Amino acid sequence: NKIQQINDKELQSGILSPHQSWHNEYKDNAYIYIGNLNRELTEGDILTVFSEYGVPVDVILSRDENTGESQGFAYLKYEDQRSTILAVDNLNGFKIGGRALKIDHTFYRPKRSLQKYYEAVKEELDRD
Amino acid sequence: FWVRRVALDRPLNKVVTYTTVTLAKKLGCSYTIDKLLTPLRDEAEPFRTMAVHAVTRTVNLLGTADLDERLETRLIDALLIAFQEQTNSDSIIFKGFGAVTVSLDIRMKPFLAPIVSTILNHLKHKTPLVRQHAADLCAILIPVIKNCHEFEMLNKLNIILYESLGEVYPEVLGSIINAMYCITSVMDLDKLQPPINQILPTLTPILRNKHRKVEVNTIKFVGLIGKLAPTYAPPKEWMRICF
Amino acid sequence: KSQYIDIMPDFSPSGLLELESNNKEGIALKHVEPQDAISPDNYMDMLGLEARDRTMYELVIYRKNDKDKGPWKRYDLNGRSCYLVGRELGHTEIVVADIGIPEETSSKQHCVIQFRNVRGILKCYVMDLDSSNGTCLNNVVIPGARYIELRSGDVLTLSEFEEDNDYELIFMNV
Amino acid sequence: SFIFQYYGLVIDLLLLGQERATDLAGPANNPNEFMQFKSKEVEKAHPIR
Amino acid sequence: SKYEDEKAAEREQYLKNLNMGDVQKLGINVDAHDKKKNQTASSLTIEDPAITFTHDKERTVKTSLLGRKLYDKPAPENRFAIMPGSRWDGVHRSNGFEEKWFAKQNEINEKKVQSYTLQED
Amino acid sequence: KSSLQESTFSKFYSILSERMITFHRSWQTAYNETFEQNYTQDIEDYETDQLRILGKFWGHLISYEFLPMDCLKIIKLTEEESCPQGRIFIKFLFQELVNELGLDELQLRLNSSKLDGMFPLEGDAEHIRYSINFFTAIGLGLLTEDMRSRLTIIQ
Amino acid sequence: LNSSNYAELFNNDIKLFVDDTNVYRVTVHKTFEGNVATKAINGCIFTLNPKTGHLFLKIIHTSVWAGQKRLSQLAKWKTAEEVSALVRSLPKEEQPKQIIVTRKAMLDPLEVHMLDFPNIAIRPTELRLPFSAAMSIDKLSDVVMKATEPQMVLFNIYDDWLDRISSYTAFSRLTLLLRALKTNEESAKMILLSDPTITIKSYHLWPSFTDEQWITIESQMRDLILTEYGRKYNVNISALTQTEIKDIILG
Amino acid sequence: PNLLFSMCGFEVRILPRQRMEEVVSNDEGVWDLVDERTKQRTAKAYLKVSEEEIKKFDSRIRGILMASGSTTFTKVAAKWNTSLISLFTYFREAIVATEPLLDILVKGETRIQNRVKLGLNSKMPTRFPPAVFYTPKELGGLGMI
Amino acid sequence: AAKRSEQPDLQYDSRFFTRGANASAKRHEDQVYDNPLFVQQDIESIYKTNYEKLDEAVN
Amino acid sequence: NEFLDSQRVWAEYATKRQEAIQQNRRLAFEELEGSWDRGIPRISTLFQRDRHTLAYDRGHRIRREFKQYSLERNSPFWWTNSHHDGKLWNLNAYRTDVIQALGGIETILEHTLFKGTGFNSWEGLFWEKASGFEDSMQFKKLTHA
Amino acid sequence: DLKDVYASKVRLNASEREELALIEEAYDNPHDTLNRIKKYLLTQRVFKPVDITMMENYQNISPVYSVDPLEKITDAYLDQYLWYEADQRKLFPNWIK
Amino acid sequence: SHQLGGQYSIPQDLRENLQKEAARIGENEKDVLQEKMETRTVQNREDSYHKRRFDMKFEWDVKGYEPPDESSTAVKENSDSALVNVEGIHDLMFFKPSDHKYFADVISKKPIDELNKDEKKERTLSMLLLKIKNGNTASRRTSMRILTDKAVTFGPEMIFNRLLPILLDRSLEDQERHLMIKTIDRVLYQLGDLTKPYVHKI
Repeated sequence: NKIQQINDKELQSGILSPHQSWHNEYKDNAYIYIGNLNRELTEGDILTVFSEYGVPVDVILSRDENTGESQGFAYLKYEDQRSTILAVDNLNGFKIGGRALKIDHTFYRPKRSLQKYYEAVKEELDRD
Repeated sequence: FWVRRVALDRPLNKVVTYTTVTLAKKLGCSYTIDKLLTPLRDEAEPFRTMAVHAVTRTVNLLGTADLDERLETRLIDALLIAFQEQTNSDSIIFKGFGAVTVSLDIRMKPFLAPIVSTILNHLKHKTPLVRQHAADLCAILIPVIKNCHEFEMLNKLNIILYESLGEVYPEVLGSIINAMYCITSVMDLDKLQPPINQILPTLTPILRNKHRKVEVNTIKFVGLIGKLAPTYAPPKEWMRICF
Repeated sequence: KSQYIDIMPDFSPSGLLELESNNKEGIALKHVEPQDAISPDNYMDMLGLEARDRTMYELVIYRKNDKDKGPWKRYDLNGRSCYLVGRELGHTEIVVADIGIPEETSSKQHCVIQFRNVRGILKCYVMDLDSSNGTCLNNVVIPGARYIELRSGDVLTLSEFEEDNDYELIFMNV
Repeated sequence: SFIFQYYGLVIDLLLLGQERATDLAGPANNPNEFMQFKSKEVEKAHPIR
Repeated sequence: SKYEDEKAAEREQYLKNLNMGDVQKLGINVDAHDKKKNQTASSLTIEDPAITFTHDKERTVKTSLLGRKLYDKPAPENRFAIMPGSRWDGVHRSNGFEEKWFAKQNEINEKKVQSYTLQED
Repeated sequence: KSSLQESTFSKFYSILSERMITFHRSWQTAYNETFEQNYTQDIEDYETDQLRILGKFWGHLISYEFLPMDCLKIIKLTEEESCPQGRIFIKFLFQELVNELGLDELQLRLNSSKLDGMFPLEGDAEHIRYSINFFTAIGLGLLTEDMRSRLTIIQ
Repeated sequence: LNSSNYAELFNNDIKLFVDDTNVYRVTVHKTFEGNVATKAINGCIFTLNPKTGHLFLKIIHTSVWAGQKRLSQLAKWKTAEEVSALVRSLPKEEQPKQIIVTRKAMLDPLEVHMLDFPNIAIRPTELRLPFSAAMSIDKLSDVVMKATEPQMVLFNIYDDWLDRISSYTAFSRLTLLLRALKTNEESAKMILLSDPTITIKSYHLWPSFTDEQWITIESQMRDLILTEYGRKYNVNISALTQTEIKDIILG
Repeated sequence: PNLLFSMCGFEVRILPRQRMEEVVSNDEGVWDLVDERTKQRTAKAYLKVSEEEIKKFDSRIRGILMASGSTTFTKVAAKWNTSLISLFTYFREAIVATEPLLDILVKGETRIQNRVKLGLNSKMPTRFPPAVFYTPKELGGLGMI
Repeated sequence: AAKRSEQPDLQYDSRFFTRGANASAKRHEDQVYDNPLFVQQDIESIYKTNYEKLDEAVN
Repeated sequence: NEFLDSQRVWAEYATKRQEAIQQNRRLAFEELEGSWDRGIPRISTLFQRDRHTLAYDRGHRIRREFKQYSLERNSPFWWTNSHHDGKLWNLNAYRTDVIQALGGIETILEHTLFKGTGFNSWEGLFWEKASGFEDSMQFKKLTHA
Repeated sequence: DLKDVYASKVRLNASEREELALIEEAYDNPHDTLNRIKKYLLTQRVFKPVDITMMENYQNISPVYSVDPLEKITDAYLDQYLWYEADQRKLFPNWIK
Repeated sequence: SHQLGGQYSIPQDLRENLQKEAARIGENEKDVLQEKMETRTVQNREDSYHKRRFDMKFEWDVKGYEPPDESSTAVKENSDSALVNVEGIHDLMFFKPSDHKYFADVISKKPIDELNKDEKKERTLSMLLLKIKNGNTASRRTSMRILTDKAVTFGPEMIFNRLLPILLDRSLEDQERHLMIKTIDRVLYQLGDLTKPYVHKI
């Protein structure tokens, strides 16, 4: 896990400031990439693990257009962008149901074929 | 690929750096060094070091004859910032200064007076590691100060380095002696300030220092004088060195 | 118009998060113990008494076809704060419950005997874990997922009707 | 210093007696803090306070 | 094509606001930590003997700065003092970085004091 | 102001103050004037740790009679015209008066003075409610028993 | 961080700075139909001891200007009267060895009035000093505008900094605070008045920051001076050398 | 009417407040003993420093002026500060009414200042103004407390 | 249905444990004071030019 | 005044501890900020880094007093241990006030060689400390002097 | 406890350098050190001699005992261990100071 | 029970919770000496993927005072098999708990009436391997050169049956791993005729 190696070397250099961090590049990005998921975990199951580090306002699990089953990666946006640093360097390499997940910062591009999916997601997270 | 996260893992770091020195044969040195000026002044330390490696390997390929007067100004200013911010004993910033100053030799001449006063300032600083790097940068610059013919500047550095030979920190003291060795083997021995008959008796008790960086630097500077100016010490003083 | 998107997210817990949190080999177990759970021996040491004045607790198994031969097994109930009652046939199964009953009409996870410390007072309770065939205390069916307060001498059966009950479970308090 | 306090425990028990040293130390399950008595009847039971 | 450049430049400007955090669009993060000083004035509120009589418990849900539901129980700690949302298990999942982070922060603050206080002439 | 910069009260500032008052009556006057400046102007400025040192400073000089009990005449307990930081000053001044005198001796001196803003017996029954509620919160309900009679008569 | 030019301001003999930009001052107004109106408001002569921090504010009422014309060179002849009247009222233990004028145009009218005192030197600055922006100090601005007479006021522009810094350091803090109020007044005042818990004492001109709070704020005034050089000339700071950056920060 | 004892270097004298003819206000160095059920101040404890530990402090100052390193001026000053701090932070109130100890403290601070003046071979007071002794070490002084 | 992680009886703010509590206990025997007299001793840099933030503010 | 103050501060710790265990809050840092340097022992020793090993240190008082008999040079603070107690005094305001009583830093430095150095200001003055390299030239080749 | 004696000292004789080498060995291999302690508490009953010197206090002199360094590691462990157990088991009552 | 005075410090029951919390946190928190005890081993640096080496197939209460017993035989009998036992307590830089298992003939106490020469040979081999792995430099250096010469007269069966299992335990240190890999390489050079079951184990 390369992200977990560069946080150890950053922490030993005594950097500890977010603006001197390698995280600083992604200060405008509130989305995260989540990868190497187990196939049984779902959208409401992703919001449960990742709510430890903040309030997730959008979520997208990517799953095939034919068979409708999980490709094994998702996307999640937090209300506060500093929750992104939390999730990235504190939940990375965490074994969940056999496999260790990979979290990275990201720029998310929404698509047209998942449009009404985005309101089937939004009406859950508009409740809270 | 010139981002802070690439500089933190060493195997991506060495691959991005080799690609930059490969691509700079086509792009040129003036295009490439202009792109490296922002990582040379970044707040993160190991991203700043990655840029110093790419600068040294580019200038060693291509020279600095491509660079105009404004990039020579901006390049030297950036190297000085990366020297002023260094907090660990990594040596590439000194290999970086030696590469750039050997490239542009006489073009280096308007930059000599502010760098020397910066070196003289850091020799007054309370951190020993700051004093040590200052005398390391002094020793790198000596053949370029000679080539620019600034003999009044070499004798100012040598009298001030002589006043620091009483230093207690051995890693600082050894690099002071190395720089006095580097000035002395350049100069005319009669024109040297202070004279050799003052310098050599001050070196003789320093041979009893037990640290290795002081020792191997002092034997070279006693042996340089014994080649070049042996009659400036009495014979009973040369026997105290033999013992 | 027939379907909005064929894909359609779930928003509902699959088993894996509750499986990893609450530990047993394979099957997730229900009933997390509440914060006032205490064993009787940890309740006796905090009040600091010698064993002659301590209260013990045990669950003696009496067969329903005969109570006359004596105990089937005797289970001492002081060492733990909770005991899972479940299915141990003995002829290939996997061991889940601490108190195993060779009853086919009982689930793996049927009911628990739960000790609590309510305002300095130890009170033994029992909960139906919403099993398949139901549970009866004092030959009375019990509502699921609430702690029913036990008393001395009471009988637990592992099936709702008197047909399938082959053993008895007597809660004895000194 | 461990020996020295256990050796001085003997002399405290010879100066107080078994009876009064029990009053000051409290019961062994529920001891007293320094200068604390279970009651005033125990406090006034003896001329050594 | 100047029509076409603006439609794409809006598309860059649309994806820029869509990827950006909600706390960061609104307001600076300095103020909510300064609002903890407004409760530091309310330490004077408990000393007052008159406040005993006006005080009643009218329990308010802890709520995000955008106004979203938060978690109920006491949570483990992070460097930014962000609070978990209401969908959290209560199970603590980590590779242990944040404890390892707080240890270096304590270590730096300790080492600054000892550099002065262990000096000898 | 030198004394409020300390972490705690000390007998130093109180012993020094008493020596000036018993020297000449103009130092007596500067202490009577300063007690009104501290209560009417300066109360808003002070933090709760500084109000412990003030009330114990003034309550020590009031209890050994270097200030009259009639200096407490300026204090009026009211929902509208009592500062929250002013009420913290009375609690700290009266805890000091109870400790030095004792409660039975303190009832002699509160009877001898005529201070109406502390103990109103004349009317305005919501203010009689406020004072009894003030002093029982302090730990002084035994002081309140004269005002407790007047309220049950009116209601 | 510090200019190498002004170390000789701080030797032991007394010096005095004189600045005259705010002497004859005018606000634009409009007539009640609509026009351009030029009313004279009150003006001040600025006089500083850089060692002690003593500020001799000579307030100039609007009554002197109401009867003359060609006021822009009448103003400098009034300043040389009042400075020379100031020097004579000092006893000779306190009289300055030097008066330094911020403008070149003040050398001749001051050397006319200072003939009685031949030992005193009058010379101009090679520095450029932002003493014209001192009217953006609130306490100083109120006293000039409330004035109905010609009057002298002593101030202390160093507040109480001298207890823990040298006058070299206080003069550097001052001319960075005054330079940043000149380049952008309103954003400079936000930096000083950012925290409401930090208060100005009634006899002080500046908020009473701690010694670490001054280091933070001095770093913020330098970033204001650079960020507005970049707006004004459309330059990134990355394109500037480090020697050019200290030239911008120090005028 | 007095109950006197001595513990841990402190001399304690206890008057109950009922036994004294006139209750007068006291400086630091006298304690108020409070009755716990009433919270009322019912006795007074007066404090001094024991004679045995006044002599211990004087023998400490003699030891400082004889040790190896007592010729180095800042070493002598640093030892003066450790033993003076360790005296005043231990007793604190009992020093106030203990008059033979104030006399010994005057003699010791003179003797340590005389070690510096005699190590520079002169006793003129114009050469040794109080800034040489009491300026802190971070400004180059001795830093005697 | 998830078994929550075990939490201590009292939760604290983070700042209690990053502050460096009782750090002045590791002193030299002859140290009178706890911090330096001037802030200039304890700081490393008086001012550092951050070219990143200054260019964002200009552009 | 220490003992009356720590009576107050430790009782205030015990109520806020019950208020937070009752309500499932966390204590914010500002509730215990004003009392951080009060107490006997100290509030701040609750949060120090090695508190978990220090719960195993028992009989540390009598250990510290029996070092008379085993060590030839001991600290004069035989009676307190700052790991268990915190540091029980603060003297920084003495250093500020003794500078003010000598007339300020400008009046102090007119006595000295500050102007011959050539430095412009005195806020960054630093004296060389003991480094551990003073006798790093010899090993045993060292005479008695 | 044994290490803090050397926090100040600049010049050590051979006995103090020998003393610090044993403590640094006990940090570097703590399990072999702990087994050496148990072997001595079970078997070792004859010991090395103790040196005594007197301290100058001007009103009295007082003895100081210097025990052998390898024996001090066992005694310092046994000191910490015995006071920890007496405190758990409440050997000494409340009046003992 | 009345206090007779006031509380001026941490109260009595509140100190004991703080002493009980350190008992509970004591197993979770790693000690500094507990940190050193792990860091000596090769296993501490390894990934989980690297740790797959070891997977590889190598083929009623009664209360009251009673005094402790007059001869605490039990106490001595329990710790005499962990410390003392029977070994060379002068030539080894340390002896580990795992060293009790592998060598175990040297730890044993059967001084005479062994089993006819060949087991006198079987003990000296475990004497050579203990001195190579744990011995100081003089003891290591001679028994390394002795074992190289006595290898051709010993069986290759005898050496690799004893030498190879040490390389599989999780307690092994970095220099201890190197010296036993070095002994294999010096043993393999001389014998030269190596059977198919032992090629697999290497």
